[PDB]
Amino acid sequence: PPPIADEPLTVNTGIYLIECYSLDDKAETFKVNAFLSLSWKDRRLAFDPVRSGVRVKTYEPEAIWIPEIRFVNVENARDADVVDISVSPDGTVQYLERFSARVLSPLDFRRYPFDSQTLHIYLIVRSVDTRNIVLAVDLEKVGKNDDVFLTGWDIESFTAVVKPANFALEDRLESKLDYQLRISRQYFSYIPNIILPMLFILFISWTAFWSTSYEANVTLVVSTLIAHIAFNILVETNLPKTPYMTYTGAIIFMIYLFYFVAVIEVTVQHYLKVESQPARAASITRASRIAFPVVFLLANIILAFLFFGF
Amino acid sequence: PPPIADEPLTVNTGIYLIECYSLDDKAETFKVNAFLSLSWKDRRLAFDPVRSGVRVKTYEPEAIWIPEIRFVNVENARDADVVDISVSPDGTVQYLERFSARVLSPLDFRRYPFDSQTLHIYLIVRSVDTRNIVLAVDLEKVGKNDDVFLTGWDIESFTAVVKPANFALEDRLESKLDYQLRISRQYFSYIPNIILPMLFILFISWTAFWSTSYEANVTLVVSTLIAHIAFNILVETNLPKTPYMTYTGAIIFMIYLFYFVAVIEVTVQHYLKVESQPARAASITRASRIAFPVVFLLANIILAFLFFGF
Amino acid sequence: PPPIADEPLTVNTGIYLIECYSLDDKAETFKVNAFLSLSWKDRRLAFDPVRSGVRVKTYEPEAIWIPEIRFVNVENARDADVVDISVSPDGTVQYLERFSARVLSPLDFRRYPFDSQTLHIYLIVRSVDTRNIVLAVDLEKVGKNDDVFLTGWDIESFTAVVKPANFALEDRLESKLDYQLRISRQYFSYIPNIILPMLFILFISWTAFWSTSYEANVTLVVSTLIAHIAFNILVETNLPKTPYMTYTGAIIFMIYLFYFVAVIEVTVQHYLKVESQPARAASITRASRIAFPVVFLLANIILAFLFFGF
Amino acid sequence: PPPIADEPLTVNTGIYLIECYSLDDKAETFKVNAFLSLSWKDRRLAFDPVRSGVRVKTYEPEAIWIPEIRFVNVENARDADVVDISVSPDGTVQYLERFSARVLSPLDFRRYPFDSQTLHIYLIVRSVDTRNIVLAVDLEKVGKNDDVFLTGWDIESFTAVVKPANFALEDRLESKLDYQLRISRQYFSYIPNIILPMLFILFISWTAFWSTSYEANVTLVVSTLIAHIAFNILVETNLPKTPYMTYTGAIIFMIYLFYFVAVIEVTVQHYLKVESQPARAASITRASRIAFPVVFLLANIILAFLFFGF
Amino acid sequence: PPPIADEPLTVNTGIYLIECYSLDDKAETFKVNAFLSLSWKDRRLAFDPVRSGVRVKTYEPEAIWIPEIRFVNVENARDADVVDISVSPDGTVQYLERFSARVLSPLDFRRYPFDSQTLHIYLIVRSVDTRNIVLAVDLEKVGKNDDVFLTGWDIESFTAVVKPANFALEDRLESKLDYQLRISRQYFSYIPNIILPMLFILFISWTAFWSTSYEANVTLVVSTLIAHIAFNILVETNLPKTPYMTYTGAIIFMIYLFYFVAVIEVTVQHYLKVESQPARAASITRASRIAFPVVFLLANIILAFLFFGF
Repeated sequence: PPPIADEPLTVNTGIYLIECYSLDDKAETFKVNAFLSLSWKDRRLAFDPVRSGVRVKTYEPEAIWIPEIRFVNVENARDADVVDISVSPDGTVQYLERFSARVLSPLDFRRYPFDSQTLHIYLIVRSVDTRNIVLAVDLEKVGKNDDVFLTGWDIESFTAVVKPANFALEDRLESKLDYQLRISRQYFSYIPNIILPMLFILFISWTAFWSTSYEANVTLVVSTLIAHIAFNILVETNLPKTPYMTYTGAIIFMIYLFYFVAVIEVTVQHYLKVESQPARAASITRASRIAFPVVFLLANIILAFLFFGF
Repeated sequence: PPPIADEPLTVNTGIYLIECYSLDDKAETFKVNAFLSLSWKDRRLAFDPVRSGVRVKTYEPEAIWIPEIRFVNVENARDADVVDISVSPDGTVQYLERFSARVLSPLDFRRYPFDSQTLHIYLIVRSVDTRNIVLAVDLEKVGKNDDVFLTGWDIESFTAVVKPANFALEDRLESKLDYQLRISRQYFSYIPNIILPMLFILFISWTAFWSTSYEANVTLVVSTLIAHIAFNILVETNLPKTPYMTYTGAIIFMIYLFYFVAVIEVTVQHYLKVESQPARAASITRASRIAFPVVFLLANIILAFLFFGF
Repeated sequence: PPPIADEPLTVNTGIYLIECYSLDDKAETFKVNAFLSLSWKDRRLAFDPVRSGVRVKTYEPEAIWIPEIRFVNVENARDADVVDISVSPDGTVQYLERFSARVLSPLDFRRYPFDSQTLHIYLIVRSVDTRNIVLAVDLEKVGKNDDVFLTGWDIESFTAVVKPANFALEDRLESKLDYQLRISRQYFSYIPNIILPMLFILFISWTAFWSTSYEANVTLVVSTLIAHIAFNILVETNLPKTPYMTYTGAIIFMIYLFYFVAVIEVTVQHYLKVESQPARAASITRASRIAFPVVFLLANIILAFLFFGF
Repeated sequence: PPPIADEPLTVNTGIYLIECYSLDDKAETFKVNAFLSLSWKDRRLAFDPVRSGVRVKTYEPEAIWIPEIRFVNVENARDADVVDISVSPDGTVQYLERFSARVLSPLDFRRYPFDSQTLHIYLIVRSVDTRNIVLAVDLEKVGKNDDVFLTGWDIESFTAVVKPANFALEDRLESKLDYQLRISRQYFSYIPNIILPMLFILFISWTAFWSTSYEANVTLVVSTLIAHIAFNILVETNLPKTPYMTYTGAIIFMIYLFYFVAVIEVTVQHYLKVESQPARAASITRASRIAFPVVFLLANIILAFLFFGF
Repeated sequence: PPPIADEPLTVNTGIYLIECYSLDDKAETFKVNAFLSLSWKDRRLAFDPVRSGVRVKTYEPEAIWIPEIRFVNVENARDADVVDISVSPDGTVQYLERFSARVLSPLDFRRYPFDSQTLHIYLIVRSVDTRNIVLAVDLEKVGKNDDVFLTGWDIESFTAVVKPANFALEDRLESKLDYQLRISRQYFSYIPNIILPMLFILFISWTAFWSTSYEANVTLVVSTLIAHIAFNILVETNLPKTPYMTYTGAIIFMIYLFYFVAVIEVTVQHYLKVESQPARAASITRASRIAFPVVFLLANIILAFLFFGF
């Protein structure tokens, strides 16, 4: 039984995150638990403050007409429990539920360990005989407890784009709002646990430039090549199959090359030292010790700049 | 209370994907969240436009007769929430729910990293005293937001096969529709992460054709053989037990052979160099360096052609 | 309100699988989604075909007495949605639900990669003042779509044991039916992915019978011993802790022995070649090259026969 | 509306396991699915056998007063479906539900691979104006189908401790019953898969007592030390963080010592053989070959006895 | 229908844990199952003890006004079942539910294997026309069975902060209570399983200070470096991505350095022993054997003190 009116019924929205959690990098989802604030005028139930009852009248949801606000990007329907409906004399309604959804918002892994993200909760509403348009009220959208968790991320700001998006979808017009949760990753645990060890074993790897024993040089270079696949797989595991190239994706693949030519060199510093001309072998081996740790530190700047600097 | 009529009641369908996600290669499933559009004529509730009310009349689902449309290939029942029922004067109904199912459609891993797929949502409807036949209406089936995700895949087109399939199943006739979602995989992340490294360690492996030390030649060939099991298992892990042979399945097994004979050669370039006739050893070792990287590049064409070229 | 009668009320059953899936080897379960067909005579609602209505009368489940059929081997209760109840004039009821359960049926991993299985869905019904006995009607039990999936298995035949099992259980008699789903595994992907590689690395392993360098002989035999634990664990992982011995369980343990004595030999072809009598060392080493690949191929027949041949 | 009476209302209980499953070692839980039998006298509904109806009268649960029996050790509430309520003339009620809970009972991993366990389902009932006391009736508690699964365990006996435990808890008295499920583990698959291989690689490890090449002696002893961490982690993984010491916990740590001194010896059988006095080196190396496999077999008895023998 | 009164309605709370379990370190959650005790005065239902009925009157929840107590830090809504409502003559209510939630409380991994924690359950209540304030009653909050499990932790004490926290949140005042569960970890299983083995392989690692063979010195130092990544990953796995530095996080990274310079030394005790001046090589090698095991034991004190001592 919708509210008879002369024009577009405006419904004022507002979210208040109470709990964030389980941001699943692989899945590209996260779980929220917040307040939802709705508010419209339905003069059909204005009420003679003096003639009866008191200041405001409480209603069971079954009694009044209430606008269906569905979330757009959600897995299964949202999971809500109604907190208070309060009707004011002029015919103004004050709705308040407490929901918990798992929301589906893409991420940009282009700077993976150093990335920043911007999550979206959507909210549309479908119209009938009267057009409905949503809109943000900011005192009910300061939504964010001073206790919002989200392990592994720093939460920067929850806000909404005031102007809504009004498609026509299936011979009826809908109205959509944008709620943005801005977060940056907490990279750090990434250093002592992935970054440094990935370098350490790369340095060791090419300690075999101050060595002459092919045996201890393949035992050296190959054993590290393995420990680095150990890392490649570890990282390529808590990460989805992007169709672009990650930052940690490149410097992990670049490092596959500094193993290939490393193994080239040690193999050539050999079919050149069995060939009776070590004049050259321990001439190449000498350059390696310099061209390697430079071309690395040099390409890492090229790569680093390519991603963040640009 | 079904709609008394002279013939087969036709119910016009239409899906509109709003959200795709969680295509589980192992499981052979995916999760959809879309609009469902139904529409039939039930003259039993034609309504005297002028004598009362307005243009259309809204009903609660409890009030009218509504056709049960069940999905065929789904795990547990579909998970729906009703959006609007609108009855037009002639006795025409306009149904619209918003469901979320996890659908079960097979995939063809024959070209695994370079495969294309075609997912199915099915929709049957069981008849009673009057036969029901379904059918697609295409303005309600343009179903696909310009935001449909599906990580790891490019979505090519959502459509339906207009003619339905009319079995008789259990002393009553049913009618089935085919909705097709065409996708191709985003192979790429497969290259820097699986393909190239699988080659790199294969090349290194047979660097021991320019080497004479059995010790550094088994330390060479065997350590790579291991790093390749590391890859075999990684890949054979995000993939179900097909009864056919994958593409990546072959070139991963072919590569097991280029390790076996590699280890054969180095073992024969030895019980032939301890046997006082290295005339032959460093005669075989010489061919290897050519027959190997050719027979590979050559069989890879044979294999590649066998799968895609045919 | 049960159906007053002179004798055992017979209820005719029939299952029709629509979807099979998620056979969990570890868990020993699988998920089905089928039709359930019930049918009994309840003369209490015979109906004067001519005096009113039509051929058959449809009822809401709340209206009639319906027999509770529970599944015996299920995790939580079954998950059903009712499709049509049709009462015929003589007082005959025609029930039809569509359920989805996850069923719990043991498997026999005695021939693991080459096993055949026989799954069970059970169905009992508890009696009250009148005894209930179930029984199979085969036109409603041809249950199996021509599209039944079950990744990794070939489905051989769905059927039911016509005679039911009538216990007395808790001062009331119950009646149980046996529905059998016969499947054999699709072994294959097991070959290029587990079987062959397990052999390959075993052959390589004992390439060190044509080698004299303890160092390259321990680097040889030990590195493969490792790659085989890689396989042992991979396999012992998608498999439950049977109290019997798997086929792949034996030939994976037998192969642990052909590594132990391999390492024995190479260690004895040494404290016998440092002991100034290689007359014997390269006398033992010679036999190895024959006794090994024979005792293997020979025990594999003994083992293979022991399991399948018997 | 409780049953007015002169004294403690006695409610006769009885469980009948129908399905056991998913005993989660890590979690310390298991999932049951059984019958629950309640039975009390509520004279308030004695009923004149002759004056009306028949032998017994069936009731919907809404109609009579029924005692709330809650399980004590359960995760979320139990999950029940009511099977039959039967009231006898004297005013005796016969309740029967079929529930499925996941129960939380500790285990004793002190003999891990050879342990025996004793699971508990608890059952309390809270009193009001009349005291309630529970108690076991054994014909309704022979609860255990001849088909109870529980993969990996042998089920020894389901029983109940007849005397209940009557606390006063929160200004009201409660009554608690003990149902005991006695199981012992099926150790076996533990042998071919963990125990033997853990020994095999330990023997190999100290094959380097009949060897002189430090290189092949560190390649020998260290490569096995690794394969044993492979096992340590595998086992320490399907097991919770006990604050006591497991059996398999000790003999897995003892074995870490027979690697440490192994590596000590081979390192001392070297800074004593480069030290121009091998008189001693191949004097120590000789003892090792005996003190090792004895001190092992000897401590294993000490340890084995310490755990089981005591 | 709230209780008309002159002032802030006080509602007396009290929790009684019955079951603790599934403290998920990674997730930062735990699962509780306890009693909830509420109690307020609602004179509106005072009752003439003598004129009718008895001492106290039992009510169904539908009948009286009951205050909604929601938990603040919970995933989805709490999961409750009502145990008894008892109204006393003065108009005093006695509520008692039994709930099960999974609670979300942060942890402090700063001393990881030796940490102590303090979990929180929160409880707010929203006011309407009359202000509500909560408060703890301690005879109903002795909440903790003498059987509370929580595998892996010692439970120290369950208590509540008597003074509540009274925000104004969304044009209405709320009142919040603090329930604290104090636990310390059971570190131990951490020693035989992680700590000791991490040291053992570190000692072995630098056994190559009494060795001269680069080959057996890289085979020595590198093979252990690997076994330590085995441990790094094992530990970094049952632990969330803290933005601070764990204790076990440091001494696991410090140990990465005692591998780096270890590998430095052995590589320099070589390009100094091939350069014809071993005067220095076996001069450095000599210091190593002392500076290493001292700088370790020394920094471990610095680190240990830094974390616990401060």
